[PDB]
Amino acid sequence: MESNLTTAASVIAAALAVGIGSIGPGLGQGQAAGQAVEGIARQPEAEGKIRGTLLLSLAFMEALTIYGLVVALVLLFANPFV
Amino acid sequence: MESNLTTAASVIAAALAVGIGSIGPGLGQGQAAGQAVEGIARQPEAEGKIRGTLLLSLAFMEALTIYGLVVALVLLFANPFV
Amino acid sequence: MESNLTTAASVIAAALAVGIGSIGPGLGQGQAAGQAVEGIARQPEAEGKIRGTLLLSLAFMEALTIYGLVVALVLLFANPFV
Amino acid sequence: MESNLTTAASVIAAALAVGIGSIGPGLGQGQAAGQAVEGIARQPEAEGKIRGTLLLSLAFMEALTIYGLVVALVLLFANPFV
Amino acid sequence: MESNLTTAASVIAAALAVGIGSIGPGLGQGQAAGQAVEGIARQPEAEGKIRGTLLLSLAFMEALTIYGLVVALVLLFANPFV
Amino acid sequence: MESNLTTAASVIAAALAVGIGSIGPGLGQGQAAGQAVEGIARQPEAEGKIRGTLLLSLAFMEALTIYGLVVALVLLFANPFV
Amino acid sequence: MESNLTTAASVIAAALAVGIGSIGPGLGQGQAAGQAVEGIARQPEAEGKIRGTLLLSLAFMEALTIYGLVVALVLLFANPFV
Amino acid sequence: MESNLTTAASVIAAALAVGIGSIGPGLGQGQAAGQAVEGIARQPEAEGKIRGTLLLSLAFMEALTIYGLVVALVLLFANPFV
Amino acid sequence: MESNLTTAASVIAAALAVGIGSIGPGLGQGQAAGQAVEGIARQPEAEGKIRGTLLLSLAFMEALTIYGLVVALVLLFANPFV
Amino acid sequence: MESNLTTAASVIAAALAVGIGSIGPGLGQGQAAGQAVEGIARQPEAEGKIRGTLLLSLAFMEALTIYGLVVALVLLFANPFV
Amino acid sequence: MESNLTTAASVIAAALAVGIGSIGPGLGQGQAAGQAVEGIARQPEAEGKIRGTLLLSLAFMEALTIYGLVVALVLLFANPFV
Amino acid sequence: MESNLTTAASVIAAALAVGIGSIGPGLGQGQAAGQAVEGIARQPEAEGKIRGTLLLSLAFMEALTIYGLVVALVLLFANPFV
Amino acid sequence: MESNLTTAASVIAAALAVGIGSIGPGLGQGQAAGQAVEGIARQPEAEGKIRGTLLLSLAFMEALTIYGLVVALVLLFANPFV
Amino acid sequence: MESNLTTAASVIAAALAVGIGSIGPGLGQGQAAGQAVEGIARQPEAEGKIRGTLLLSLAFMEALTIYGLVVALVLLFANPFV
Amino acid sequence: MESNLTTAASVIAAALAVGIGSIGPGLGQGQAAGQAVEGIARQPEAEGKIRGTLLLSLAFMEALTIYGLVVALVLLFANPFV
Ligand SMILES: OC[C@H]1O[C@H](O[C@H]2[C@H](O)[C@@H](O)[C@H](OCCCCC3CCCCC3)O[C@@H]2CO)[C@H](O)[C@@H](O)[C@@H]1O
Ligand SMILES: OC[C@H]1O[C@H](O[C@H]2[C@H](O)[C@@H](O)[C@H](OCCCCC3CCCCC3)O[C@@H]2CO)[C@H](O)[C@@H](O)[C@@H]1O
Ligand SMILES: OC[C@H]1O[C@H](O[C@H]2[C@H](O)[C@@H](O)[C@H](OCCCCC3CCCCC3)O[C@@H]2CO)[C@H](O)[C@@H](O)[C@@H]1O
Ligand SMILES: OC[C@H]1O[C@H](O[C@H]2[C@H](O)[C@@H](O)[C@H](OCCCCC3CCCCC3)O[C@@H]2CO)[C@H](O)[C@@H](O)[C@@H]1O
Ligand SMILES: OC[C@H]1O[C@H](O[C@H]2[C@H](O)[C@@H](O)[C@H](OCCCCC3CCCCC3)O[C@@H]2CO)[C@H](O)[C@@H](O)[C@@H]1O
Ligand SMILES: OC[C@H]1O[C@H](O[C@H]2[C@H](O)[C@@H](O)[C@H](OCCCCC3CCCCC3)O[C@@H]2CO)[C@H](O)[C@@H](O)[C@@H]1O
Ligand SMILES: OC[C@H]1O[C@H](O[C@H]2[C@H](O)[C@@H](O)[C@H](OCCCCC3CCCCC3)O[C@@H]2CO)[C@H](O)[C@@H](O)[C@@H]1O
Ligand SMILES: OC[C@H]1O[C@H](O[C@H]2[C@H](O)[C@@H](O)[C@H](OCCCCC3CCCCC3)O[C@@H]2CO)[C@H](O)[C@@H](O)[C@@H]1O
Ligand SMILES: OC[C@H]1O[C@H](O[C@H]2[C@H](O)[C@@H](O)[C@H](OCCCCC3CCCCC3)O[C@@H]2CO)[C@H](O)[C@@H](O)[C@@H]1O
Ligand SMILES: OC[C@H]1O[C@H](O[C@H]2[C@H](O)[C@@H](O)[C@H](OCCCCC3CCCCC3)O[C@@H]2CO)[C@H](O)[C@@H](O)[C@@H]1O
Ligand SMILES: OC[C@H]1O[C@H](O[C@H]2[C@H](O)[C@@H](O)[C@H](OCCCCC3CCCCC3)O[C@@H]2CO)[C@H](O)[C@@H](O)[C@@H]1O
Ligand SMILES: OC[C@H]1O[C@H](O[C@H]2[C@H](O)[C@@H](O)[C@H](OCCCCC3CCCCC3)O[C@@H]2CO)[C@H](O)[C@@H](O)[C@@H]1O
Ligand SMILES: OC[C@H]1O[C@H](O[C@H]2[C@H](O)[C@@H](O)[C@H](OCCCCC3CCCCC3)O[C@@H]2CO)[C@H](O)[C@@H](O)[C@@H]1O
Ligand SMILES: OC[C@H]1O[C@H](O[C@H]2[C@H](O)[C@@H](O)[C@H](OCCCCC3CCCCC3)O[C@@H]2CO)[C@H](O)[C@@H](O)[C@@H]1O
Ligand SMILES: OC[C@H]1O[C@H](O[C@H]2[C@H](O)[C@@H](O)[C@H](OCCCCC3CCCCC3)O[C@@H]2CO)[C@H](O)[C@@H](O)[C@@H]1O
Repeated sequence: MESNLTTAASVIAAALAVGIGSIGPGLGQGQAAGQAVEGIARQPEAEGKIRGTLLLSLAFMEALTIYGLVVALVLLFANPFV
Repeated sequence: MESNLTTAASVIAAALAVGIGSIGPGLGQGQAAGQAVEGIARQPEAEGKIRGTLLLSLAFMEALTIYGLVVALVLLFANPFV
Repeated sequence: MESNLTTAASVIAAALAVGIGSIGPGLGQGQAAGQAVEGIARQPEAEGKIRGTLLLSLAFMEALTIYGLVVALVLLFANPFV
Repeated sequence: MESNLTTAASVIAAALAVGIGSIGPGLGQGQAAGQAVEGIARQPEAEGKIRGTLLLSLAFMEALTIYGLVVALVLLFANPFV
Repeated sequence: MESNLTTAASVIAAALAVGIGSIGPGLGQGQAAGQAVEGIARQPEAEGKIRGTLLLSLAFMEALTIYGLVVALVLLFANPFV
Repeated sequence: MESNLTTAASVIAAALAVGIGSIGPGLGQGQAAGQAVEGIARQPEAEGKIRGTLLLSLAFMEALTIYGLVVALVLLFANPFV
Repeated sequence: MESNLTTAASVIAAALAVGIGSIGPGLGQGQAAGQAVEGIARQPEAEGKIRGTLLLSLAFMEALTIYGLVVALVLLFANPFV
Repeated sequence: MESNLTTAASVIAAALAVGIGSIGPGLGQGQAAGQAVEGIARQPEAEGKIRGTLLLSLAFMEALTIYGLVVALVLLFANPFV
Repeated sequence: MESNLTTAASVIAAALAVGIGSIGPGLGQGQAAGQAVEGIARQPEAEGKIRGTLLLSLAFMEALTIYGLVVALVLLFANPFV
Repeated sequence: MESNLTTAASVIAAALAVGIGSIGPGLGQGQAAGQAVEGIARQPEAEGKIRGTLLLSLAFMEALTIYGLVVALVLLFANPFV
Repeated sequence: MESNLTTAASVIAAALAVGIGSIGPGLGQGQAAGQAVEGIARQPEAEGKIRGTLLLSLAFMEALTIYGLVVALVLLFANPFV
Repeated sequence: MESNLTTAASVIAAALAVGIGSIGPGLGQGQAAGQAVEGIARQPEAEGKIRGTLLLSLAFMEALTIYGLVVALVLLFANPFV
Repeated sequence: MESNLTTAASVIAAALAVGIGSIGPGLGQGQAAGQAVEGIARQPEAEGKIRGTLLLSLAFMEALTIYGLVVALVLLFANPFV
Repeated sequence: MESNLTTAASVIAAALAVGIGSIGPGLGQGQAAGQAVEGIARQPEAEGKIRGTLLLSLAFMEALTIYGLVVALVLLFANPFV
Repeated sequence: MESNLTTAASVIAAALAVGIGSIGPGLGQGQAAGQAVEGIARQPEAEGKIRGTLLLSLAFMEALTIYGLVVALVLLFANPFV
């Protein structure tokens, strides 16, 4: 077992990196998704093209929070200091 | 039974990750869903294409918060430090 | 009757997780529900399609807060450290 | 009687759990309910479909706070530490 | 006339419970009622249905703040620690 | 005369319980009132029904802040600790 | 002439109650009044029914802040503790 | 020339009460006044009815801040403790 | 000269009283005045009725800050403690 | 070159007075002037009336920030304590 | 060289007096400018009158931040204490 | 397993870099993509152009959060101090 | 080479002045510019009158931030104290 | 290795520089890019003119963050103090 | 390898200046750019006039952040004290 400052900072850091990490993307995806379904009702014929661009967008946004997830796991599993 | 700083942090870290980490995704899902039923109401014939594109979005968004859940479960059940 | 830091941290943590945890999803569910009723007033024939999609959405949002409910219940009944 | 740090944290925790845990669902129901009635005015023949779907959603949000309540009640009546 | 940390946290917690706990429901209700009177003016003939559903929502919202009151009262008249 | 922590926490608690207590309801009532007068201009014939539902609403909202007022007076006049 | 903590708090408590306690009600009244004169302008014939329903609202809202005023006067002129 | 805590607390308290105290009512009065002039431009014949209702509203809002002015003046000239 | 805690609090207090006490009325007048002129443009023959009513309201808000000013001036020139 | 708490609070208070004291009037004026130039474009023929009332409002708003300047100058050139 | 508290408070004060000082006017001017150019596109004939009233407005707003600038320079160059 | 201030600041900085750094891009992208799917529904025939420019923007925005990741990685895998 | 409090403040003061001092003016300029190109697009013939009135505004706004820049350069290059 | 206060400040500083420095430009690009595509949909023949101008602006904002990046990289790889 | 307060203050200061410094201008540039593209879609013939005005605006906003870049670079490479 270990318990210095760094271990403590590490676990908090981990949590913040995904907690704060998901706020922007959280909102972002909601926005895009909303527009796409509204679009799909307007032009059902256009669903595939829309579904396609939505996904491209959803990728980019989810990547942002995964960067936090990645940092979090380096801090818990591959921690460079403790 | 253990108690030090790192354990105290670990539990606060847990809650923040899962708590904070829900703010964005939750607002986002509400936005996406609202638009979809509004969509369905406009063009009922398009329900399926909407329900489908919506399930897509919801997963991406939900997954965002599931990253925080993961971090919490590690901190609680597979802690590297304590 | 133990009262170290980690017990006081736990109780605080359990509260935050489930309290902060409900903000986004509480708001979002309202957004979704609102559109659904406005929808049902516009196309009462589409009630069931609307109702089903809404019900699905609500579950997705309800989960988000349930993750904070699960972390809280571990911290109270399955506490790893104290 | 007993007045350690954990009993102190426990009272505050219990209050935070329901004080904050109501903000989200509090706004949410008001949005949903507002929509409902406005719809009922525009389309009175849909009252039962509206009212019904509305009632459904209302439950979901109400639960979001009842989770905070539950935690509060444990921290008070079934406290695991003090 | 006993005075300790736990008694101090108890009076503060009591107020925060009830006090913060009004913000959400207070706004939410205004929102719902605003729509109702607007609706009642658009379709006086629907007043009954509108009044009826409004009362339903009010109740659901009032109950959110009552939970805070409930805690406040426990902390002040059935405090488990002091 | 008395002056421990609890007396001090008590007086502050009292103030917050009504100060914060009135914010939500404060806004809420403004909203509903506004809509009702706007409604009354639109359908003067409908004034009684409107005036009726407004009042029902204004009750509910004022009750929320009175819960704070009640806590405040227990803290000043029926204080359980000091 | 007295000075301790509880007296120092009592005065800060006073101001907060009356200060904070005005924020909501003040915004709310502005909203209600604005709508009423706008109302009056639209349908001048309906002045009286508006003036009347408005006086109603204003009282409920004003009363909210008067609760804070009461708490302050007690803290200053009928203090239980100091 | 006394300078205990309670005198420094008083001066701070007097300032807050009258400063914070003016935020809501300052905003609200503007809201009301705005509608009133926009109104008078729409129905110059209704000027006096509008003007009278406005004048009444303004007084209600002005009181709110005057309560913070009264607490301030006690704290400076009728201070109970110091 | 003299530099106790109360003189220190007194300068800050005096500044807070007018710095904050202007925010509310500051926005309020701008809203009111904006409306006024816009109305005058739409309905120039109403200039005197507009301008007059506007002037009235402007006074009311201006007073809200003059209260902060008054307090400031007392804390500075007629200080009851230091 | 005297230096004490009261002199430090005096320089800070001076800046906050003038600095914070600009936020409200600054926004308010922009608002009022924005309407005026918009109005002057809608009805060039009314420029004179519009310019005239705008100047009135500007003055009322400028005076709010001047109060802060006034305090700033007293604290810096006629400080009563140091 | 000099370095007491006051020198330190002085330099910070200076910075805040212009930093915070420019926020309101910063926004304010943007608003007015925007409206004036929008106005100028609408009524090019009316450019001179508009350009005139804009400038009058821009003066007033810039003066607010100069009051901060003035305080800042008294603090750095004509500092009354240090 | 070294632990010092600099190592603690390093884990926290790493998380804040990536975590805070997502807020802007996350929202921005949602905004951009929301418009794209809306556009693709308005003019399916333009999908190609719309998709193409959207990808350009996404890239520019993704690169903003990547800078934070980059720092996070330096601090964690090429830390210059520890 | 010097180091004390006043020098440490001087550098933090510098950044705040130039950093904070850009917030308002930056948002304001964006607003003014946006409106102008929108203006130009509507009435291309009026470009010059817009470009001209815009340059005017931009200078006033930019100047606001230049006050903060000045304060920083003094603090760094012509410090009165250190 | 070395772990003074300046290395600690240096890591945090470097993270703040890019975490915060992205918020502004992050939202900005999303707004700009959203507009762009929406325009391209309405007016596909203008794609190259739109896309081009858009690209231009995108650079400008991207630079705003690259400045934070640059600072970060200096504080890390070319640190002037530690 | 010096590490006094003023070096740690410098590094923090450099970061803030350039990070906070980019918020307003980052947002504002987006606002301007958005209007410009929407504009170019409305009047592709006006592209060059629009494009030129935009380019001018962007430079004005870019400067604002460049002032924070200049203060940062002094603090790192031309530091007056340390
Ligand atoms: O006190 C002796 C210990 O001191 C060092 O760290 C000490 C340090 O001195 C002390 O300030 C620290 O308490 C500081 C509490 C800071 C709380 C902080 C708040 C936000 C970020 C996360 C948590 O505890 C450390 C425990 O290791 C060493 O790391 C440790 O090996 C050594 O035994
Ligand atoms: O200083 C006494 C001893 O304290 C150390 O740990 C101490 C540490 O220094 C101290 O800051 C800590 O109390 C600090 C309380 C901070 C509360 C914290 C804030 C946010 C995160 C959750 C809660 O207690 C530790 C108990 O493990 C170690 O036991 C030992 O190295 C050291 O000698
Ligand atoms: O009961 C004695 C225990 O002391 C330690 O905790 C100490 C700790 O050192 C001390 O800083 C701490 O006071 C620190 C107050 C921090 C407030 C904290 C903020 C987050 C939410 C909970 C409240 O009190 C503890 C009392 O137990 C250890 O946690 C524990 O191992 C040990 O047994
Ligand atoms: O021995 C006398 C009693 O003292 C203890 O409490 C002590 C405690 O150690 C001390 O930190 C405490 O001062 C701590 C001040 C904390 C302020 C608090 C923070 C959140 C809630 C509102 C305000 O004072 C208590 C005494 O009034 C114990 O709580 C109690 O069991 C014991 O009987
Ligand atoms: O260190 C002395 C005692 O420490 C513990 O409680 C101490 C604690 O350390 C101390 O920080 C505490 O005062 C510190 C202030 C606590 C603020 C906190 C903020 C949110 C949660 C509620 C209150 O007083 C307690 C009085 O018992 C335990 O009672 C026991 O380990 C030990 O007797
Ligand atoms: O210091 C001796 C006294 O200690 C206890 O309380 C002490 C306590 O120790 C001390 O931390 C406390 O000062 C703590 C100041 C906390 C200020 C707090 C901030 C927000 C909530 C309201 C006010 O003063 C109490 C005065 O009673 C007992 O209550 C008292 O009987 C005893 O005489
Ligand atoms: O510790 C010394 C003595 O202090 C006690 O009271 C002390 C108390 O402990 C202390 O925290 C307090 O100073 C604390 C200053 C906190 C400022 C407060 C914060 C928010 C509410 C308004 C202002 O002064 C009291 C004076 O009555 C009692 O006089 C006595 O029991 C004790 O022995
Ligand atoms: O003049 C000596 C007086 O000391 C006490 O107050 C002390 C107190 O103990 C001490 O914590 C206090 O320093 C505490 C600083 C708290 C700052 C406070 C925050 C709220 C707004 C006002 C400023 O200084 C007082 C100086 O008087 C008592 O209030 C008074 O009975 C006694 O006569
Ligand atoms: O004896 C030398 C002088 O010292 C006293 O002030 C002392 C005081 O006791 C002490 O708390 C003070 O440090 C207190 C630091 C408080 C920071 C302050 C908070 C708000 C306003 C801006 C920053 O230092 C003063 C000395 O520079 C008295 O104020 C003065 O009358 C006396 O002549
Ligand atoms: O305790 C020493 C002195 O305490 C009083 O003033 C003390 C006070 O206690 C102390 O907290 C204070 O420094 C404490 C910092 C005060 C911060 C406060 C925050 C907002 C209001 C303005 C500043 O310094 C004073 C210097 O005189 C009185 O001057 C006198 O009772 C006594 O001589
Ligand atoms: O410590 C001895 C010195 O004490 C006085 O001031 C001392 C004072 O005691 C001390 O609290 C102070 O440190 C207090 C640090 C407060 C930081 C503050 C935070 C916001 C406002 C700007 C900065 O340092 C002063 C340096 O002069 C006298 O001014 C000085 O002549 C004397 O030599
Ligand atoms: O107290 C020891 C000595 O400290 C004095 O200066 C001290 C001062 O007291 C102390 O608060 C200070 O450390 C205070 C650190 C506060 C950080 C500050 C907060 C915001 C503004 C930027 C950073 O260091 C000074 C070094 O010049 C003087 O050197 C001397 O008069 C005194 O005897
Ligand atoms: O001697 C052991 C080591 O201790 C020093 O660091 C000490 C330092 O003095 C002390 O203030 C520190 O406690 C300070 C707590 C500050 C909390 C911090 C604030 C922002 C970043 C997250 C949390 O503890 C360190 C020990 O763990 C040095 O940093 C290091 O070089 C040295 O080798
Ligand atoms: O005073 C002891 C040492 O002080 C300096 O660093 C000290 C410093 O004074 C102390 O406040 C510090 O702990 C204090 C907490 C610092 C918080 C800060 C907040 C944002 C920036 C990052 C962290 O620990 C250092 C450990 O080295 C220098 O290392 C050196 O002058 C000396 O050896
Ligand atoms: O290296 C020893 C140096 O000590 C002084 O600074 C001391 C100072 O007294 C002490 O309060 C300080 O700890 C204070 C911690 C304040 C944290 C601060 C917050 C703003 C951003 C940067 C971090 O540590 C310094 C360590 O150097 C002087 O600055 C310098 O003249 C002297 O040479």
